[PDB]
Amino acid sequence: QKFNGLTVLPPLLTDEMIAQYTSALLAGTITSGWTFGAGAALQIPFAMQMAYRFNGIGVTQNVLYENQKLIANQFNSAIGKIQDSLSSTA
Amino acid sequence: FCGKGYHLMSFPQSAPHGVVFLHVTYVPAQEKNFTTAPAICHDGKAHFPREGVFVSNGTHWFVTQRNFYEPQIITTDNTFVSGNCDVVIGIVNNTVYDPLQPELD
Amino acid sequence: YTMSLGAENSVAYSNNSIAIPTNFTISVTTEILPVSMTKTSVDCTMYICG
Ligand SMILES: *[C@@H]1O[C@H](CO)[C@@H](O[C@@H]2O[C@H](CO)[C@@H](O)[C@H](O)[C@H]2NC(C)=O)[C@H](O)[C@H]1NC(C)=O
Ligand SMILES: *[C@@H]1O[C@H](CO)[C@@H](O[C@@H]2O[C@H](CO)[C@@H](O)[C@H](O)[C@H]2NC(C)=O)[C@H](O)[C@H]1NC(C)=O
Ligand SMILES: *[C@@H]1O[C@H](CO)[C@@H](O[C@@H]2O[C@H](CO)[C@@H](O)[C@H](O)[C@H]2NC(C)=O)[C@H](O)[C@H]1NC(C)=O
Ligand SMILES: *[C@@H]1O[C@H](CO)[C@@H](O[C@@H]2O[C@H](CO)[C@@H](O)[C@H](O)[C@H]2NC(C)=O)[C@H](O)[C@H]1NC(C)=O
Ligand SMILES: *[C@@H]1O[C@H](CO)[C@@H](O[C@@H]2O[C@H](CO)[C@@H](O)[C@H](O)[C@H]2NC(C)=O)[C@H](O)[C@H]1NC(C)=O
Repeated sequence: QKFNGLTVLPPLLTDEMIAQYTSALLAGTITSGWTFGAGAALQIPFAMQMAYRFNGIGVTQNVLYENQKLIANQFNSAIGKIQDSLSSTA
Repeated sequence: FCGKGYHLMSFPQSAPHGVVFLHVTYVPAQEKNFTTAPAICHDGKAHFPREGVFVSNGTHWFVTQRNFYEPQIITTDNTFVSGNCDVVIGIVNNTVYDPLQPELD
Repeated sequence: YTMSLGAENSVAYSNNSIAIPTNFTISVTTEILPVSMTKTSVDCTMYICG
């Protein structure tokens, strides 16, 4: 452990401070997307942002709007699957 | 990767044991409040924007590029049409100008 | 003192409201990188014995 001339110095950034950076980060990219990472944040409704990102890959914007319900469902059931993979898999 | 913002250009400069680069980038500023709508309903058809987003100034509707405010009339040749009016949540009732029709008179 | 992480401003998110830039500023940032060191050399025998 540490008993004869050895020690460990504490980190500068505590756990709650890092979790405050990561909360600010993913609370930005929901409200403003890539924008907030260039200049001032710009509030854009989320669904419009996702539709744009679809255009960014090469699928016509209307695809997102027509299928919005299925997309949201798949997203949610995927987050829950990750939650359980981590909650059980050693 | 090469300076904050949207990379536009760069120039290298020398240094005794290194290289210093000047990265010239574009940064937006002075942004306003607009109301939006995913798509428009006109005569039963959904009119999605091509390059940009439909934005409302309270009492009028336009279409503009997402990088810089430049309003234009929502017309048949800047918006594509697909599906029906009642399908996507969030449409608004508006009109679309058809440049051809003034020519038939 | 306890360090501050920065300003605390919340974005007025809505589901029918967008913010759009109406101007722009080009800015020239700088970046610095080393790419070399002094090409040193030492004579091992002279160093030890001379
Ligand atoms: C968009 O409109 C809102 C309100 O119409 C503007 O409002 C303020 O932003 C601050 C930022 O924290 C909030 O605390 C206020 O509640 C907002 N509303 C007020 C003061 O009435 C906002 O600035 C506008 N944004 C753009 C980019 O135009
Ligand atoms: C929204 O935009 C429209 C179009 O620019 C504005 O209507 C104009 O108002 C000016 C000021 O009186 C008139 O000179 C123009 O003739 C109008 N446009 C036309 C040709 O219809 C409207 O006032 C704006 N309103 C808001 C709240 O932004
Ligand atoms: C965006 O959000 C607003 C407010 O949360 C939603 O407005 C609610 O919509 C229901 C159904 O039409 C109304 O009964 C409520 O009165 C509305 N609330 C307010 C405060 O106006 C709106 O439906 C959401 N979706 C949009 C605008 O597409
Ligand atoms: C968009 O326009 C349509 C057409 O007028 C609206 O549907 C009408 O709604 C009124 C009010 O209940 C009815 O009296 C009419 O019978 C409807 N017309 C048809 C042909 O269905 C619709 O409500 C409008 N929607 C918006 C958001 O403006
Ligand atoms: C964008 O911001 C720049 C920053 O100043 C604005 O520039 C000035 O505009 C005023 C208008 O009266 C001129 O008198 C000044 O000479 C401009 N400054 C410079 C650097 O020459 C510019 O006007 C803004 N954009 C718009 C559309 O107003």
